Amino acid sequence: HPHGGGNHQHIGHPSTVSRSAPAGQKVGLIAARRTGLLRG
Amino acid sequence: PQPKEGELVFGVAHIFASFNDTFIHVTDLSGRETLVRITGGMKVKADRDESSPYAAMMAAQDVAARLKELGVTAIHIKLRASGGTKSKTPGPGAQSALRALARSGLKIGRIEDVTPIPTDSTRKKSGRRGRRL
Amino acid sequence: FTKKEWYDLKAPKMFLVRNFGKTLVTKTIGKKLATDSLKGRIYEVNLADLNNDEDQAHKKIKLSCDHIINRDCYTDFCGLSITRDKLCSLIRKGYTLIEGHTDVKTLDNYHLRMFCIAFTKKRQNQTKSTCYAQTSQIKKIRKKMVDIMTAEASKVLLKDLVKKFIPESIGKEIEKQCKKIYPLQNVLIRKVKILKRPKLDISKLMELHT
Amino acid sequence: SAGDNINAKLQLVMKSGKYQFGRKSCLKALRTGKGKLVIVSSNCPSIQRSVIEYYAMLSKCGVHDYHGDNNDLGTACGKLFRISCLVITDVGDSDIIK
Amino acid sequence: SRRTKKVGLTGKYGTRYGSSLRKQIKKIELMQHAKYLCTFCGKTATKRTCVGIWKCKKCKRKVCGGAWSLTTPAAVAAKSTIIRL
Amino acid sequence: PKKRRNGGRSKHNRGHVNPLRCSNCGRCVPKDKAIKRFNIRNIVDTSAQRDIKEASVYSTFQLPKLYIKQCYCVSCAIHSRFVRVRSREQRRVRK
RNA sequence: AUCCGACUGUUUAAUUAAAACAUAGCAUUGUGAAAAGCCACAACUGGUAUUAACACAAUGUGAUUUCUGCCCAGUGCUUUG
RNA sequence: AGAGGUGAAAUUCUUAGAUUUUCUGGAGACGAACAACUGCGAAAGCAUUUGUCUAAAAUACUUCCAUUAAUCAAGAACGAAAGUUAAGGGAGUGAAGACGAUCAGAUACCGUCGUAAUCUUAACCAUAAACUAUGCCGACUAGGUGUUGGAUGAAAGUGCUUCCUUCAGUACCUUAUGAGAAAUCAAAGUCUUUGGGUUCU
Ligand SMILES: [Mg+2]
Ligand SMILES: [Mg+2]
Ligand SMILES: [Mg+2]
Ligand SMILES: [Mg+2]
Ligand SMILES: [Mg+2]
Ligand SMILES: [Mg+2]
Ligand SMILES: [Mg+2]
Ligand SMILES: [Mg+2]
Ligand SMILES: [Mg+2]
Ligand SMILES: [Mg+2]
Ligand SMILES: [Mg+2]
Ligand SMILES: [Mg+2]
Ligand SMILES: [Mg+2]
Ligand SMILES: [Mg+2]
Ligand SMILES: [Mg+2]
Ligand SMILES: [Mg+2]
Ligand SMILES: [Mg+2]
Ligand SMILES: [Mg+2]
Ligand SMILES: [Mg+2]
Ligand SMILES: [Mg+2]
Ligand SMILES: [Zn+2]
Repeated sequence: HPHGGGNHQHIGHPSTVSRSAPAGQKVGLIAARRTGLLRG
Repeated sequence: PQPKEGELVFGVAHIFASFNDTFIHVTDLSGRETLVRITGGMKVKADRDESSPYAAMMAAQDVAARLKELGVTAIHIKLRASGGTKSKTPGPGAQSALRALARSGLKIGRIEDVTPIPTDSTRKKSGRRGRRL
Repeated sequence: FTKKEWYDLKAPKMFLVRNFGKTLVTKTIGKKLATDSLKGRIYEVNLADLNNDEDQAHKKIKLSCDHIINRDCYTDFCGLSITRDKLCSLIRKGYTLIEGHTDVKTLDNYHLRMFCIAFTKKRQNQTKSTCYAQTSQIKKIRKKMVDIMTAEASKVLLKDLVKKFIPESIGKEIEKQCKKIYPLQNVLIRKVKILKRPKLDISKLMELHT
Repeated sequence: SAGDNINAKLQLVMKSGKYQFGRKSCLKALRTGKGKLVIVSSNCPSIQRSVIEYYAMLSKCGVHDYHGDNNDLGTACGKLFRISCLVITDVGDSDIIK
Repeated sequence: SRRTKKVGLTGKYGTRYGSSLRKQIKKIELMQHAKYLCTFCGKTATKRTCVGIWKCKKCKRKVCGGAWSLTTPAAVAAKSTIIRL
Repeated sequence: PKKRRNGGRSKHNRGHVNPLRCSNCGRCVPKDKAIKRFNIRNIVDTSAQRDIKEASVYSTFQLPKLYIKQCYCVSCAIHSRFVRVRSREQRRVRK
């Protein structure tokens, strides 16, 4: 998994990935326009 | 145009006075096809006096000159006062604009008040206890 | 930029002047036919300039153009209004005003709203300050207004309805037929909204212009 | 209101008059020509009411569709069960027929 | 005697899952296990058999309804709209 | 103390009255307590009015009026002198 | 009495059974379809799918209670021409 | 080619077209003017049209019953705004927060943005200058001017208005060998000439 490993259980890379990434790599939030709590 | 002898060409002038600036906008009698717009704040540099009578006078003179160059000789008047949830009375420049237009040389057709009053009343700015000075 | 040409505006033969101004438009360009820019415009005229008498200085008339011969537009009927200051001058403190609206269809399958308005009167032998009416009387009056509008409008035709608007016959009938409930002062049709038109037929439209 | 009128008239029949409710009773009465008025509830099943109204048409008796339910009609009388149909064989001091 | 003060029906869940979750469960399962009027036969004997099927114990008619109640307001409103027209 | 019999407004036989908003400062005031002024004014003054007459078509023209119906709160009203402070006996003088 | 994990459950066959994994609850992201989302295949063709947003797919946190502050300069993702 | 906004300005938007005018669609809240020392409700509250349920007075009565009543520890129903839980909705306003100004300082008054909230459905909470700062029932004591809803009796009428009398709401003015410390009061009067009934502090 792209999120595996480390000494503290963190991701270590931005979790929003682009629409064009190959199959074994699109694993976080796919082509997200926005993150965080919605306020409307 | 090609007017016959003794018959006039009319336009509609939309006056807008709002305690901060003064618009003078002239179209044909359909609303579309705007002709002139001088807006008053193009005649001073002080960021105040934009609503002064002098600026409205200069704007009206410019409107009259361009209108005479275009071929229009008569004017209908629709007066506005910015009145939505804001103030319902026209600003200080309206009288100066009207008088300058009347003394310009144009013929005046009809006068109307078209301030957008609500029967509806969305809530007004500066909630209760008002604007405190 | 001003490379523009002028056209003439013309009104149907119900009115009297038939030539009430001019309009501008930009010359034709590729796929810019210069007549798809003119048709559908709305013009609002005072009706004291349409019939040449100052008694009807209120009652603005809305006219809309549909068909364009070479340099003319033909501009048939679209709506009504009442010139706000006239409305404001009719409202004083001590009286009560009645108001109602309805939907109606003509024999040509036009759809409209009509928006009447009314006020109460004095019956001078009274020597009292106010002229208020009870709610039940108001309900009866309003029902009468709605029924009379429906009959008068659904009875005949669009052109005849327009000819009926000019001398304010509907107000006279409403006022006469409501005298037994409470005397009423000046009664007017305040606004007509055209709601749906059947179909554009050029022969009829040009029949309106002889 | 018509419902209130019919409800008022029913109580007079109950206090003075002769009646019996149930399907077999109604068919038995119409068969022998002893019925004056039938009353069926709006909830009555489809093939019951056709038989009721065919017996009535043959026997020349009136029907009067009730405006209520199984429970409403039984509460209209003083009963604590649901009825769905009844027959009056003797109108008492009431004028329910006219 | 009264065997329970508050929890009533949800006393089978013991002390697990938290109190507010048990409260919502109680609200839902009061509706789910009730008896409803059968408008066809007049008796109050209609009970749920599956997540969307309701059957009358007496006349045995099957009606499609909601998940925890026999009717839902959104369908009641639409049906009333159409019947009014 | 208790300087007014009506408490500064005209409310009787009622519990609550909906408020309106001051035309000058935006404050909320109940309707039965604001001072109401209805003004009929002219578009222009008498000098510029006769300049419009002689530049006009129709040879007999009447300029329209304006109708405003302003309403004020107590503070925003007595600072502009629509209403003044009076003596104890004169406070009771209405109309 | 103190620390950890809310609880029942699972794990390094043959040195580690735990505070590790799972879990209900909470939040975020993509997609109106056989010219769509995510994934398989050399090519032809397939899986979800006997499906259709109260659905399918991709992540994070980890019962209940009470809370969830400030920063869009950097690196990512995304919108207009 | 500027627009906003202010005491004066800044922050802000704008040739990728702002502001301004004209037309066509959708969305959420709100119901101006009429509108008052006017109406209804136990209080909190209640204002666009039409329909269906549902109660409540007041008046009229040569209808029925015949003491069935007044006030009420414990107990019960309802109870503005804010606030809490869940699902929706989400234009305007806008606790928090971020900026721009004034100031010695300004975490404020002014200005530009703006999150919860404000609206609907299902549940909680039980408080306000929730004020007429005046508990409820009954009797008596003074003149005038009005106004909202009935009824009786008389005149100007194109079975309708004006006047008179009377009952029930509701205000105001004048004056009290009446009262108060006074302000003032038609009850806050009929109290050392002190006791009609009753609950709370
Ligand atoms: Mg890797
Ligand atoms: Mg972790
Ligand atoms: Mg001050
Ligand atoms: Mg209050
Ligand atoms: Mg464990
Ligand atoms: Mg275990
Ligand atoms: Mg091992
Ligand atoms: Mg071991
Ligand atoms: Mg864990
Ligand atoms: Mg999870
Ligand atoms: Mg925890
Ligand atoms: Mg960034
Ligand atoms: Mg009223
Ligand atoms: Mg919510
Ligand atoms: Mg918003
Ligand atoms: Mg704002
Ligand atoms: Mg809400
Ligand atoms: Mg208290
Ligand atoms: Mg108190
Ligand atoms: Mg004593
Ligand atoms: Zn059944």
